[PDB]
Amino acid sequence: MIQRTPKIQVYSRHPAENGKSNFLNCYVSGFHPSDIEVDLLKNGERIEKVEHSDLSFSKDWSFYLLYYTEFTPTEKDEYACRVNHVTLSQPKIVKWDRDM
Amino acid sequence: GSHSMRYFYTSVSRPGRGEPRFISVGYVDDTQFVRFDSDAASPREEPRAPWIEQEGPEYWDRNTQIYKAQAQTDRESLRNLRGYYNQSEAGSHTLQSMYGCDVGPDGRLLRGHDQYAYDGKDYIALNEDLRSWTAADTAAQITQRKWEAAREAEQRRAYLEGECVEWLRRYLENGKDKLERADPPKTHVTHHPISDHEATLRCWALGFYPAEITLTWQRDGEDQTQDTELVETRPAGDRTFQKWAAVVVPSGEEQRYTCHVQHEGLPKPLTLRWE
Amino acid sequence: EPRSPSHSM
Ligand SMILES: OC[C@H]1O[C@@](CO)(O[C@H]2O[C@H](CO)[C@@H](O)[C@H](O)[C@H]2O)[C@@H](O)[C@@H]1O
Repeated sequence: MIQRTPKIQVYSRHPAENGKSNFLNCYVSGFHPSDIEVDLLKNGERIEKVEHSDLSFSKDWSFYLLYYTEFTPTEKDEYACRVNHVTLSQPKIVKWDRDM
Repeated sequence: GSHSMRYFYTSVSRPGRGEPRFISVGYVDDTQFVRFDSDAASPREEPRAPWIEQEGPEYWDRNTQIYKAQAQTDRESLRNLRGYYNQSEAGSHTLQSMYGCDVGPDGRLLRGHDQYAYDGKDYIALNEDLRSWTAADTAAQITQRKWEAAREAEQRRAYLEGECVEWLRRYLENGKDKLERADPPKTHVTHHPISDHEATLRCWALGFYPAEITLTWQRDGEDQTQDTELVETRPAGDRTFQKWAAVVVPSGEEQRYTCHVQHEGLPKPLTLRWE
Repeated sequence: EPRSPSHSM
């Protein structure tokens, strides 16, 4: 069976400014098969109300999904995305950096 | 301009846990406009773009019945496929389908597509002539012979030349500027010291549609291709896209670097700098 | 609008 490892990017919908409402995104793409677990973390803890886009795929048949939640960034709060997939030997955690 | 419509189906078997999960999504260019999920409470086609909402109840009802029938067909295909490949009846497998039309500015069909992948590998595809199939292996030749005897290619051709084109034309008329007129990127350059001797210049493109874009850094007008970090284009979540490109430069040399942005929505290519 | 269902594979 084809396995492809997910690419992950974590980022905000708009440039972050502390105290201003925004969306936090975790974009997982380039993966196969489709079974995948994605959590958004705030200070290491799973964020509860997280939505995701409808499963779709690219010309090479690899899948992509956007996981997202409304948030208000601060100076202190740390955010990240945690991804589990058959191709990953442990969960991959990617930290949100407002400059990327 | 030129436009496309595409439907993407994914069926995933789960033997022992019931019927396969079927998900479909529809796109006009880079805009998703409909979805269906067989695992929803009361599965039906649902709108995912504002401009499709105006379609009447007969539209949603007809498409819902199509997806319910297609899910059952995909379930039978998954059963047939594991038989063709002599695979275990315990395992989970994936069948993906992609089809649609590419049209020119006049709304005429340029190219039709109807193709399939099994476990992430190309399986069978309708040729450009819309009349013949290409099979990837001897399993797929079984499917090919079945579909040749059933005149399946004619059924696909009829859709791709007829309904696909006609409905795409209609979505474009309804979509208007959201689909016909590109939204150029909002752009800016940021600067991040790494040390006393080096800094990162990062060129940002935000809020653009469609997704196709080129970002390049130049030093005195020479492309810095081998030294630029470029992220993959990514969705903002509001139907627009984002990308950035970065270069690390010597402190005090920033004025030598310019970022060049090409996008359909821009009157002309942009040259940006740290300012 | 989607295409009407295929024959099975
Ligand atoms: O993960 C938090 C959760 O773990 C518990 C034990 O079930 O406590 C641990 O974490 C606390 C918070 O950091 C510590 O104060 C404590 O020492 C540690 O055992 C729960 O109390 C807590 O909700």
